[PDB]
Amino acid sequence: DPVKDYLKQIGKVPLLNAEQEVELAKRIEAGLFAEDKLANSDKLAPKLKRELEIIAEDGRRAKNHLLEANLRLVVSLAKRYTGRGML
DNA sequence: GGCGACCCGGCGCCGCCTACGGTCAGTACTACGGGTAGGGGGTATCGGGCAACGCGGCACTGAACACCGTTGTCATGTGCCTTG
Repeated sequence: DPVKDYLKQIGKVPLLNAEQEVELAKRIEAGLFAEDKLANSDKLAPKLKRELEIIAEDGRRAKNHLLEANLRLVVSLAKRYTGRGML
């Protein structure tokens, strides 16, 4: 029962291709640099800090895009490795 | 619109003790890295075997006194003989 609901929760999400995934990774590194700059104790402009924060949030969104995409692969591997004592 | 069915869920039960019962289940890997409980030797502290040194009864060096016992001792008193 619950696994059916989790597979439903996976539902339909956009699968990832080479161009989409590499663009997402580019946004990820952009956001990582943005939060790096934010974490620096040096004073930064307020609007600049908000720009860095929003790109970091967009990178987080990209992260969840990758994870929600590859839930299907990880459950495939789980099927490969299940039935040996753990749930 | 509340009844009504019906439909389903949902549970809940189905009686009391007694002898023994036979077994087995599939698809990573290396690699490092720390860090240890175990292997060692050497040292400080506590835990055993022979004498220790008390006591006590009495016992003796008997010594030195004490307790009767004794024959020492004797200046001093009766009895006979000689003279007033």
